[PDB]
Order: sequence, then C-alpha cells, then structure tokens
Amino acid sequence: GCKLTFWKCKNKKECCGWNACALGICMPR
Repeated sequence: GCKLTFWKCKNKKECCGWNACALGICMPR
C-alpha cells in the first residue's frame, strides 16, 4: 500500500511522505 520515495508509485498521493511520483517513483516532491 503506502510507500516511501523510490517505491514504484502510481500517483503522488500514494507515498507516505507527501512526495511526487515523477521518475516512475516518488522523488521530486
């Protein structure tokens, strides 16, 4: 379910630490 930064995410609201799913993962929040 919830993931961190470099965790393959679908959207930016699925990572626990409000980040941005840009490079196929959460990174440039």
